[PDB]
Amino acid sequence: KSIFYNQVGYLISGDKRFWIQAHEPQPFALRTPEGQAVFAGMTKPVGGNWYVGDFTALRVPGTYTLTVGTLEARVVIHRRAYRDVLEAMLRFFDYQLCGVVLPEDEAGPWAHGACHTSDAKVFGTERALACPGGWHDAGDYGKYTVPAAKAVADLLLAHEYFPAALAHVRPMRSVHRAPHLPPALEVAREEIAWLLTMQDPATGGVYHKVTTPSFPPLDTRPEDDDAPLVLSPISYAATATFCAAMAHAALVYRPFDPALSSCCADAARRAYAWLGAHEMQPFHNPDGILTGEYGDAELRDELLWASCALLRMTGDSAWARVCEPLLDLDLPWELGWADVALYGVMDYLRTPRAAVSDDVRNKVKSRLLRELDALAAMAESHPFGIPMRDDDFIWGSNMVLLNRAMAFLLAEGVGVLHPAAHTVAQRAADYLFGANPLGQCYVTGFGQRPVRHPHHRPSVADDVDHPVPGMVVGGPNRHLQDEIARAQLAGRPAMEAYIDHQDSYSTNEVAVYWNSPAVFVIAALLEA
Ligand SMILES: [Ca+2]
Ligand SMILES: [Ca+2]
Ligand SMILES: [Zn+2]
Repeated sequence: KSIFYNQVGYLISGDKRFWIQAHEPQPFALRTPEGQAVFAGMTKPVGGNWYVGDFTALRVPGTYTLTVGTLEARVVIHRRAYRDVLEAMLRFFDYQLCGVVLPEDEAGPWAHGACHTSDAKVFGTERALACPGGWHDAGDYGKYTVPAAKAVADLLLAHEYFPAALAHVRPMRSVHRAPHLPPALEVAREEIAWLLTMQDPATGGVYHKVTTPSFPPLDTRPEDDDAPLVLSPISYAATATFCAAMAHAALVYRPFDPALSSCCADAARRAYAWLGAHEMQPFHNPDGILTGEYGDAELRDELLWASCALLRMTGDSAWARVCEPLLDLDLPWELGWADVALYGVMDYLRTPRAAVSDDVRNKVKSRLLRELDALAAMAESHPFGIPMRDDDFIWGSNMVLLNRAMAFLLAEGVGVLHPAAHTVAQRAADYLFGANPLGQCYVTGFGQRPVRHPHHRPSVADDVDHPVPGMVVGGPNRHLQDEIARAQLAGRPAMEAYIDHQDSYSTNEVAVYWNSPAVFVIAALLEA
């Protein structure tokens, strides 16, 4: 028996919900710490085990004691409830920084020295080049181009959608170059910078990843990882995904860093030149390389995104000839890392409408709305109001949820205003912060049941008891895709297929592209 709620808190002007397992309505009260009832209501069935208590009408800020039946809970209402968790979600990218000293005054207990500072050998050859900076991808120390592109795209979109909300947030500012950019762009730049080093000059092609041949033990501190670095071969996926991220960066950084902006635009055009002279061949790990593959068989949604990004970057109507036939395809319109068509949809919809066929544009917006309707229909049959169903609870189910909430919010910028856009965004935050069958807050160092044991090298390696805060875990994975999950979570419903265990990498790992949609969604909720 337990009350299920958003354990970070609620916005004064936001919807306020709690969940309980019950088979009957039942009264509830919210109280000041001294015990005085301030709000009273009745619970409502959402089926089957689940009942819901709505306390949206309570607009007074403060800490409240929520009581229903014989259960009690600590509830926080604040005009800016999600500020701290937002900062921490953004600061995570700075905690992931490679090849740069993280001082104790910024990083606290999780401070460390500049790691992976050696040059990397181009696979097969005897050449070696520096690819320093950027982010450790996930629980490991690999730096992969494809998932990196999603991470930067999300942070750039977050800045240009919700700059005011991100302004209240502070990164590891002293680690970064001065003058200091807005928090989202400041963080994203390190990664845009690492990444420009990943492009082969005299080809324009981009190396798929820079990793050690295999994973170090879960014990390895960032700077005890002294295995040689290798650059896996140039891939179509990495090149096209690089092209779209750089063309995106070229636009956004224009008023902040003209030199970076111009450098990214030229890098994007060179990458697209490579795509036109090469074959859409899926990446596979070369022999001897055992790290994260980030493979993918479909590369048309990558070409789509790369084409639409250059369409918006240039405003040149000539790009629409390439983009629009690709937008017709029955590709899933998703937000990566493998299926990136929706990013292309967004750059095309945000392109000035004069440089674009208005007939195709209406079809694209019509398909987007119909989808949003499909996601809305899922949300209204789910007890927790999230656009999910059992089969969606796969590896990184939290990202699946966050991307879908992001899709509702992105669409508001292109004239597609779905009525459920903001309740879904709130329900997504609630679920992520504890409103789920496990009562589990899926972010490290937050809520009343925080993630304690993430599959995260620096968190496992250190003698620090608490993990790096602000890390969003993958979430419930029905496919039980690691030994711990198999032995422990067999036969439980999809939403309970999670264990806070450090060896459960398929349910409890972190990722740079799992934090990036979280930053977008939380920044959306903060900006009213
Ligand atoms: Ca793809
Ligand atoms: Ca620790
Ligand atoms: Zn490193």
